[PDB]
Amino acid sequence: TVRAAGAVLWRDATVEVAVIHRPRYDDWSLPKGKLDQGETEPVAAAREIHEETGHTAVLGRRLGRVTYPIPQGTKRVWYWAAKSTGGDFSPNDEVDKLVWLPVDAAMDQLQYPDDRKVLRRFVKRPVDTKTVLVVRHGTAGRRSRYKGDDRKRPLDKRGRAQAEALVAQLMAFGATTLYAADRVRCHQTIEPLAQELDQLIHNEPLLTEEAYAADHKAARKRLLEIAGRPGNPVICTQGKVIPGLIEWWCERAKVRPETTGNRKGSTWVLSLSDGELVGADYLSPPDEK
Amino acid sequence: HTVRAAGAVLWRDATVEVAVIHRPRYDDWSLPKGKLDQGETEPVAAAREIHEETGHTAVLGRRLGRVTYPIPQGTKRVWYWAAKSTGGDFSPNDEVDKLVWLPVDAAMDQLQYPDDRKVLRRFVKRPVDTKTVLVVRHGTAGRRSRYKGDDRKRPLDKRGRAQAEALVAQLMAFGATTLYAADRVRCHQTIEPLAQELDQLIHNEPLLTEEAYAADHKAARKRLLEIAGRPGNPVICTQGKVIPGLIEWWCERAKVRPETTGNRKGSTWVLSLSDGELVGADYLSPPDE
Ligand SMILES: Nc1ncnc2c1ncn2[C@@H]1O[C@H](COP(=O)(O)OP(=O)(O)OP(=O)(O)O)[C@@H](O)[C@H]1O
Ligand SMILES: Nc1ncnc2c1ncn2[C@@H]1O[C@H](COP(=O)(O)OP(=O)(O)OP(=O)(O)O)[C@@H](O)[C@H]1O
Ligand SMILES: [Cl-]
Ligand SMILES: [Cl-]
Ligand SMILES: [Cl-]
Ligand SMILES: [Cl-]
Ligand SMILES: [Cl-]
Ligand SMILES: [Cl-]
Ligand SMILES: [Cl-]
Ligand SMILES: [F-]
Ligand SMILES: [F-]
Ligand SMILES: [F-]
Ligand SMILES: [F-]
Ligand SMILES: [F-]
Ligand SMILES: [F-]
Ligand SMILES: [Mg+2]
Ligand SMILES: [Mg+2]
Ligand SMILES: [Mg+2]
Ligand SMILES: [Mg+2]
Ligand SMILES: [Mg+2]
Ligand SMILES: [Mg+2]
Ligand SMILES: [Mg+2]
Ligand SMILES: [Mg+2]
Repeated sequence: TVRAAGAVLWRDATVEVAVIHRPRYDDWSLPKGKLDQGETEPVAAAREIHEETGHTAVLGRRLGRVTYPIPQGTKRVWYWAAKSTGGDFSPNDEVDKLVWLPVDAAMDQLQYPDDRKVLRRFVKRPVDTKTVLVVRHGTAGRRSRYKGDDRKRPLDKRGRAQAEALVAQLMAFGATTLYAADRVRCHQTIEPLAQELDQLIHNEPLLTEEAYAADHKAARKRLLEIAGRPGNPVICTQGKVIPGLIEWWCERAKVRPETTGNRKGSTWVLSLSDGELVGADYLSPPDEK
Repeated sequence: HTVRAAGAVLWRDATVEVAVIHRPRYDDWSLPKGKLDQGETEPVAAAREIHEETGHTAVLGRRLGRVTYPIPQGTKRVWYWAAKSTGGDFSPNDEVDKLVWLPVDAAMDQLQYPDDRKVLRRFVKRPVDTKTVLVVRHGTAGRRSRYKGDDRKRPLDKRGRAQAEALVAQLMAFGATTLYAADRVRCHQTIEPLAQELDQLIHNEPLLTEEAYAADHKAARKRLLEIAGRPGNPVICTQGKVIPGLIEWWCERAKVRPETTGNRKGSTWVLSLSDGELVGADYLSPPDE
């Protein structure tokens, strides 16, 4: 019942991680806290890291889910690896001490078994990763009811709201460059993000459902091309293209999706290290759980 | 006596090429296969033998039936799978000195044994680039009338715990990626050893309990289809009065004939799908039967 998110916030020492002390429970733990209304887990994680540690951070690989019982029902915390991009700590509302420890010492500092389990996930794969964000376009009504060229079918009111809600989510992962398939609804999905970054959306005719249907290899090739460029790209496409591209890349690399889906407005976070896939994390559409 | 063995048509994208192995002990060209070790199931032996004989890691898909042939000791019985290579390189080993990759036509020429040719004929009959849905009946769990608590909480017994452990290698041979269990403790516990191995959560599925299925079998079918449509190879652990019904419905819709059948606790149905359509339904006995 109670949804939360947090992080292993790290910095280059080789790495040190942040362990926080809170007076209420006199505990040592990883920074995390509750989703506010309208936030998704990554949005909440980045926010809570800032509030509890004073550091700005960019989320990378997901580090699984923790659940435990509380007074208000059940607590569920999703965790991310999060690289500090700077900031400074000062005792605040929730937290009065913060220590940066190398992993072995941090393991001994962390008193909850689940936090230790999260830290063990953290060290099991590279954490200095780049991120490709594959997004299914937002809701766009029904083909049946669109009088016009279906390629031009726009987002509906709900999908416009999904597009706005996606900016904070995608920014949590340090999105830098934007790409969309050659359909109105894919471009509109990331046009709020484009404004926020003052970036142009590159058009990708090779990544439409039609194009992929006739040459899937050209599309795979384009994806790796895009992935190879500097930065963390966002690629917004249609439903029939995503599953094929995600399964292809996952089995290549023996990466397993803990969660999975393909809903309108959903995001796959693909984490790469030295060009090799090290995570594939499926995020629900920003207005579903 | 009868010697139990298992193997595969190991293949990769060229459009497929298949692996044909040479063995100095008989100067033969054949498909990778070997004997079941103590307490091993057929699929676990096939995946192991593939790796030992070819150097490749692989994921098993559709079952290709069985062959029997005379040997000095009596009778050799070999079950076969289609298996997609997921990487590795061949190097000469204790059993195999050479490996060649060939298109199917040329493989049929290279394979000197009629029964290997029978198997390769079965392989080309249906698609092999398939997604796999693994439907598992929970392991043994005592009985309802001797359990004091709410029956939803009744746990696996000792034998059921052993079945759960033995399923890990069973389900990994088929490249399980994503985990689901009906809303009963005993279903979760059947896949908890796999969940520990993969370090992943188990999705809870209230629509897939016996009581939900009885009240709304359509919602159960729909939910199965939803799960089967997402990226990855899902494992779904459910109950004895749900499985037959789901498997019969799907086989009857797709006109798929299962070679074997059953519904025992700890058993697995391997459902192979090509473009969303069912192309195989392979019943695997519980790993301890
Ligand atoms: N990772 C954990 N595993 C097990 N128990 C925990 C964990 N973190 C906190 N607790 C315990 O659970 C209770 C609630 O603490 P928790 O930090 O979840 O709630 P909170 O104060 O509302 O903070 P937040 O806003 O950061 O979610 C306390 O008894 C605490 O010791
Ligand atoms: N597919 C087959 N059809 C007919 N005869 C075969 C076949 N494969 C092997 N043989 C022959 O059967 C005998 C036993 O060979 P086989 O490969 O079954 O057993 P093995 O040497 O124990 O190897 P494995 O451990 O791979 O089963 C040999 O004479 C061999 O030439
Ligand atoms: Cl649509
Ligand atoms: Cl077009
Ligand atoms: Cl299209
Ligand atoms: Cl959707
Ligand atoms: Cl039972
Ligand atoms: Cl049984
Ligand atoms: Cl079907
Ligand atoms: F918090
Ligand atoms: F919080
Ligand atoms: F908080
Ligand atoms: F062998
Ligand atoms: F063998
Ligand atoms: F062997
Ligand atoms: Mg907080
Ligand atoms: Mg809080
Ligand atoms: Mg907190
Ligand atoms: Mg908070
Ligand atoms: Mg052998
Ligand atoms: Mg062998
Ligand atoms: Mg052999
Ligand atoms: Mg052997």
